[PDB]
Amino acid sequence: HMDTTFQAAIDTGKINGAVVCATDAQGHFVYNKATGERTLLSGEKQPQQLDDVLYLASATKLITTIAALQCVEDGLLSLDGDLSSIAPELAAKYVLTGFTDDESPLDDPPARPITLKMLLTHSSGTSYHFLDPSIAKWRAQYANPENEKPRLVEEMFTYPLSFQPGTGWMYGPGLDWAGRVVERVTGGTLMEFMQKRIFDPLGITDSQFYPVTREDLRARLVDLNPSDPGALGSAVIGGGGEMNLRGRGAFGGHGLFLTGLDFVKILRSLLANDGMLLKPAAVDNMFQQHLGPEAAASHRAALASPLGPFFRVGTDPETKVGYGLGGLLTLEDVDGWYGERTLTWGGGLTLTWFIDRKNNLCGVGAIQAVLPVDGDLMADLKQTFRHDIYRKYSAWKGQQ
Ligand SMILES: C[C@H]1C=C2C=C[C@H](C)[C@H](CC[C@@H](O)C[C@@H](O)CC(=O)O)[C@H]2[C@@H](O)C1
Repeated sequence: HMDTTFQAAIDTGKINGAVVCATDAQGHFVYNKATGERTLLSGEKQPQQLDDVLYLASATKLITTIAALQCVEDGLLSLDGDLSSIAPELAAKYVLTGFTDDESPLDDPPARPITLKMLLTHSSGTSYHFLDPSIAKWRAQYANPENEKPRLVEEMFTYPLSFQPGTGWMYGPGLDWAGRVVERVTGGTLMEFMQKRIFDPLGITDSQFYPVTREDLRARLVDLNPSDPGALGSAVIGGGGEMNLRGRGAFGGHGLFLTGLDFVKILRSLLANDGMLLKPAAVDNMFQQHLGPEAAASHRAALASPLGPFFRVGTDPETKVGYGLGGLLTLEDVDGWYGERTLTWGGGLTLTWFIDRKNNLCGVGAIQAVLPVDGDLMADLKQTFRHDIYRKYSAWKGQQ
């Protein structure tokens, strides 16, 4: 269970603490717990607190997903519309299909336009070079000889597509592109849009994209410490290969900092479907399979690949899953755990979240790890959270 499992990891020195926040739609069952300690830049230790500012890493993707769907409500975008005009950098990408045996690249022009739905579901073709061996080999020719200049989204993610748009699945910068599209069609920064449309309606004021400049937030950053004087989020990412340090502007793929308490407000608004962020029908559409037949087969292949455990977010290999607007989507019940159409993703190696509408539960679990981060231990700690919270929910339901 969380209490003894987290304490054992603290005792071995592999984590400093954790923040866990879960709730049902109405706030009847609520579980909030901060465990352990944080270290300040001065070396002073403090108990972990529920309003400590956390690095969301790819938990950002859910929030960016919401922002893009709000633009859809506004009429500024559509899920299936052609993005070539707003994002010509995407339209100009070609599809890399393989290499000759003399290692010459083979590519083809894109067969169709890239759409917002493709960006939100990682079926556009844009792939992380560190997850896609083919794109990683292409990247190691057109080498940045480390021009160290800070780069916008469009200047960071310059690789060709990994497959014809709509026909595959690979995790990538789809939401960094979607965030840029939001900035272009609204005429403001992503932080401005999110603050007005997501944070203000929920009474959230303690959030920033990297770099965190606000003095009050920096005083509460878990990741501002002697192991991380740059507050880069190294502990969450598992090691510093920092995109954060080399970036310029907001990165909707991974950039946000937020408290656990504020993150669960976003989850619960979706779970309750209370109209604070999106109209109910728009939310319902998030919880559907949005991969086509070829993309779905590509998705299942990645889930069976050596990176599958990361892409499965703790779900069992026998459970059928798809990808919704915002994360992985389960397609069948697991009795005692996630109901069908549970949406789930995470950040780094240390953070995971879920929204289970059928069983009426949502929650985020964010381990605060010690460098160097033990990846196998993080998976176990995340699994303990994902199952222990349901055991706590059952006990509470039994006591009513
Ligand atoms: C749900 C999780 C799934 C993932 C899929 C593949 C990876 C393991 C992700 C972690 C990436 C991160 O560790 C790598 C970063 O160093 C990226 C970089 O800075 O180079 C992970 C995270 O995005 C969250």
